[PDB]
Amino acid sequence: WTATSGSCKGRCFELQEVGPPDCRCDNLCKSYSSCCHDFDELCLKTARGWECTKDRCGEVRNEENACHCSEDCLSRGDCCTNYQVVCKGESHWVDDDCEEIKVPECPAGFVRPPLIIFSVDGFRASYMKKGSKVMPNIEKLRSCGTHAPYMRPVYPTKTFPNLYTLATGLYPESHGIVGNSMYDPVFDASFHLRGREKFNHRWWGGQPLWITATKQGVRAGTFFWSVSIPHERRILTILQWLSLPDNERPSVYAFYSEQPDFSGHKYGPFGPEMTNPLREIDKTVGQLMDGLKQLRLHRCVNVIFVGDHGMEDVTCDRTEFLSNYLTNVDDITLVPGTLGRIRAKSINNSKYDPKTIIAALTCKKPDQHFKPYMKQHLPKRLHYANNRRIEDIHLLVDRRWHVARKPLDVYKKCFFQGDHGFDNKVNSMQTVFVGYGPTFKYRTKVPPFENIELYNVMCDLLGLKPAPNNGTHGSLNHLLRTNTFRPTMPDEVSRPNYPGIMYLQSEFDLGCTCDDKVENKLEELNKRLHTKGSTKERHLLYGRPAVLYRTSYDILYHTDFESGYSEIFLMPLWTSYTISKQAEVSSIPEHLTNCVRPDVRVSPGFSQNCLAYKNDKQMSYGFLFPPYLSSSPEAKYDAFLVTNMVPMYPAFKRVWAYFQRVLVKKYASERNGVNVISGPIFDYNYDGLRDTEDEIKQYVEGSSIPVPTHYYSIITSCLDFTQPADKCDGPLSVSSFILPHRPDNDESCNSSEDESKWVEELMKMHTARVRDIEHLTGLDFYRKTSRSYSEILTLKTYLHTYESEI
Ligand SMILES: *[C@@H]1O[C@H](CO)[C@@H](O[C@@H]2O[C@H](CO)[C@@H](O[C@@H]3O[C@H](CO[C@H]4O[C@H](CO)[C@@H](O)[C@H](O[C@H]5O[C@H](CO)[C@@H](O)[C@H](O)[C@@H]5O[C@H]5O[C@H](CO)[C@@H](O)[C@H](O)[C@@H]5O)[C@@H]4O)[C@@H](O)[C@H](O[C@H]4O[C@H](CO)[C@@H](O)[C@H](O)[C@@H]4O[C@H]4O[C@H](CO)[C@@H](O)[C@H](O)[C@@H]4O)[C@@H]3O)[C@H](O)[C@H]2NC(C)=O)[C@H](O)[C@H]1NC(C)=O
Ligand SMILES: Cc1cc(C)c(C(C)(C)CCOC(=O)C(C)(C)C)c(O)c1
Ligand SMILES: [Ca+2]
Ligand code: NA
Ligand code: NA
Ligand SMILES: [Zn+2]
Repeated sequence: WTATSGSCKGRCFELQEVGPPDCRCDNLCKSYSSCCHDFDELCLKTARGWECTKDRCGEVRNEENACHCSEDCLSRGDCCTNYQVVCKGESHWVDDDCEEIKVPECPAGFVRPPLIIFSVDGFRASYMKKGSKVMPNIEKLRSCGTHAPYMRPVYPTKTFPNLYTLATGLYPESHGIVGNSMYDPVFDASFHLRGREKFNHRWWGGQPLWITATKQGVRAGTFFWSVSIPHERRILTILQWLSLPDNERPSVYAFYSEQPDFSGHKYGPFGPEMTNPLREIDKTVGQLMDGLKQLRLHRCVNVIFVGDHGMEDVTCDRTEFLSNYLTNVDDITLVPGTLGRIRAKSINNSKYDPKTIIAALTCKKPDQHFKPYMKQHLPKRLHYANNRRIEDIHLLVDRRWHVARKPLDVYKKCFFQGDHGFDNKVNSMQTVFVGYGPTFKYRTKVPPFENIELYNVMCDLLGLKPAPNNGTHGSLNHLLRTNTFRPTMPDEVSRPNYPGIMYLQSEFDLGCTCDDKVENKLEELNKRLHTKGSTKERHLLYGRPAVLYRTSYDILYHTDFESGYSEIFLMPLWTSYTISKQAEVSSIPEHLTNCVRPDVRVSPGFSQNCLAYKNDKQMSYGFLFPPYLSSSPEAKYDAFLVTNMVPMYPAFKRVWAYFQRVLVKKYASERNGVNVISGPIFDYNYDGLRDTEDEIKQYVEGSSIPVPTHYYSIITSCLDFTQPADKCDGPLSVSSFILPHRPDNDESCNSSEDESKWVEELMKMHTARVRDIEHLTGLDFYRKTSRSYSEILTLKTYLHTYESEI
C-alpha cells in the first residue's frame, strides 16, 4: 500500500527515499507504483517542449513550462539547455574547439570534480566509427578525451548483469545477477524483468557505487530512472541537482538510455532504422554538455560515456530446438535465447539425469549452433559457475543464433532482428568507453579493457575506497591524468628451498625405469653450474613467481628450464623456460619413450611414482617442460625427471603434446622467441580460486598425487618483435590459456581428426588473462621486470581474443 494522497510540491526528484506508505517523488517512483498523486503535474512538465526559441528569450517566468528562457532561469538552475545559445549569443559545446583540461576549472564551493556516468544500452563498439558522422557530440568526447577502441562486457552479455557489473566491479557469479531471468533454489524464488521480485534486495550482492559513495559521505544522485521519464527531463534533473547548495549537491550522477538497444532488437545492429536512435542519443549528449557549459561546469565534471554490451544480427529462423535432440524435452526447464540454462522441471523426478542430457546435446548435428557444458567446464575466462542461480547445464550458443525448447516457444510465446547475450569475447558484443574531463587524459587512446575494471576508477575519481571487487586496481592508471592508485606488489608469503643433491638412486622405489646409464672434468663442472642456476637468466626472464600462500616448495634448476616444485602437491606449481626463434624441435628418442628418472634433489617421500600411473587405467602422464624442445641430447634427460611429470588423461595428452611439439615452436617463430610458464590448476569447487589440499576430489589411483582440473601456460615475448624475447628493452606482449584437463575431447566435435584441425581452436576458446591464472594458483608473476608496476597490471589483465579486427 501507498498513501498516494501526499504531495510532490517542493519535492520533485527528491534525493532521499521516503519509505512506505508515504508517497514518493523520486526518479524511480513510477517503477514502484508509488508516486504522489501530483507527480506528473508538478514534476513531469512538458509545456512548450525542451528548447528555447528567439521569442521566449527574456520571457516572464511561467512555472508550467518544461524548462525556462526567462532572465532568472540561470539563478534558478532550470533553463532549457540551449538557453545561452539562443538567447545570449553563446556557441553549442560541440562547436567549440577542444582545449586541454589540465586542471579542474570548477565554480567556488565544488570540493571535487563531479562524476557523470552517461550509459547507453546496446551501444555496440563499432558504432563509434560507423556512426561518427551522425554523432558529433559523442565524436568530440571520444576524440578530445580518453577512449578505448572497445570495452569488453561480462558474460552473459545481457543488460542487468552488465549494468550491475559496471556498478560493482564484480563478475555476475559474485554479484548474483547471473541473467535477466533467474531461479534461486534456496529462496525458491524467480527473478524476472517483469514484476516485483526483482525489487527485493536479496538478489543484489556486492556493493554498488552509489552505496560505496554514500557510506563514505559522498552524495549520489538517484541511481536509475523509470523508463517513462523522457531523456530531456533526466538531463534537466541532473543539471538541476548540480545547482543545489554545496552541502546538498551530489558528487556522482547517472544518466541511462534504453537506446540504441530498443531499436537494435527490432532492426538489427546496422538496420537503416538505427541512424535515428544514434542521432537522438547524440542530441541528448549535446543537451548535457550545453547544460554543463551554461553552469560553467564543462571543464570541471568528469563524464564517462559507457555501454553495457553490443548487438548481433539474430532472426527467428536461426533457432535450434532442444525438441530435435532430447527424447525427454518436457522433463526439463530451459532458460532460452542467446545462452541456455537447463535444470530438471521437477525436483521429485528421480529419472532426471544430467549426463544423458549433455550426451544427447553433444555433437549430434554437423553444423550444430550451440555447445553444451557442465558449468565447471565452461572457459574459465567467463567466470560463470560459482553461483547456485547458475544451472549446472549450460549451452554456449553461437553468435547469430538462439536456442529454444520447442518451436511453439518461438511463435506462440517473426519480428526481431537483433539480440545479445553471447560469449563476451564476440566482436559484436563489445561496447564503448570514453572518459572526458580534467581527471582523464587528453586525446589519448587506451587499449581495450574489461568493464569489471571501471568501478575502481570511478572510486578513484570520487576519492572513494572501493569495496572488494574483481578489477585489478591500478591496471587502468594509464586512462588518468591524476588520482592514480599506486599499488604495491603483494608480499611473498612462502620462501623456496634450494635443494642440492641429497639422495642416492637406490633410495627410490618408484617403479620407474630409464635407459640413462651410459657414460668429463670441465663438462661435469658445466652441468653442475646448470643445476645451481647458471642458465636461470635465460629461462626465468621476469623473476620467479611469488607464492602468496603458506606452502613448502623447492626451486629446481636445469639447463633448459626452472621450476617451483611443490612438496605438498608432488608436482611443479610453475615451470619456466625460454624458446628462441632459432630453437629446434627434436623427437623423444626411442630408448627414452617410457623414461622417468628419480630426482636426487627431492626425497622419495615427496616424489610421484610410476607404479601409480601403471595401475590407474584411466590416467597417464605428461611433462611440463617439453622433451621435444631440449637444447641437446644430454639436456633432454632432465625433461624426464619425476619432478617434471604431471598426471594427464590420454585424451588430454593429445592436446598437450601438440601444444608442446608444434605450437610452442610456432609461437617462437612468430614472436621472435617466447618465454613459457606452464603448470597445473586445481579448482574442484569452480570458484576461480586456488584449491587447498583438502578440496581435491580426485587423485591418481592409490596415491596422494592430486589430479589438476586445468593446465595453464603464460607465453610472453617482446611487444617490439624486432627484439628477441630474451633481450627485450620495452613493453611485453602476452597470451595465455587455462585448458580444462578432461578425460575426453567431447568439447571438440572434430577431435577424431589430426590435432592440426582442432587443438589450436580449443586453446583459443580457453584463452585467459594472467590475472585469472593468478587467482587460480596463488602465484604472482612478472615480479622483476624493468617496467612500471601499473603497466605490468595492465599486461596481467590482457586477454588475447583471436577475434579479427573490430
Ligand atoms: C571477485 O571478487 C569477489 C569480492 O572480493 C570475491 O568474492 C569473495 O570471495 C570470498 C571467497 O569465496 C568470500 O569470502 C567468504 O565470505 C563469507 C561471508 O559472506 C557474506 O559476507 C560478505 C561481506 O559483506 C558478502 O559480500 C557476501 O555476499 C555473498 O553472498 C550473498 C548471499 O548472502 C550474495 O548476495 C552475494 O552476491 C555474495 O555471493 C557470492 O559469494 C558467496 C560466498 O560468500 C558464494 O557462495 C555465491 O555463490 C556468490 O559467488 C556474504 O553475504 C564467509 O563466511 C566465508 O568464510 C568461510 O570460509 C572461510 C575460508 O577462509 C573460513 O575461514 C570460514 O570458516 C568460513 O567457513 C564456514 O563456512 C563454510 C561455507 O558455509 C563451511 O563449509 C565451513 O565449514 C564454515 O562454517 C568467506 O570469507 C566473499 O564473501 C566473496 N565476496 C563476494 C562479494 O562475492 C571473488 O572471489 C572474486 N573472484 C575471483 C575469481 O577472484
Ligand atoms: C552511481 C551509478 C553507477 C553506475 C555504474 C550506474 C549504471 C549506469 C551502470 C547503471 C547501474 O544499474 C544497475 O546496476 C541496475 C541495478 C539498474 C541493474 C548507475 O546508474 C549509477
Ligand atoms: Ca577453488
Ligand atoms: Na595409467
Ligand atoms: Na570430440
Ligand atoms: Zn537488449
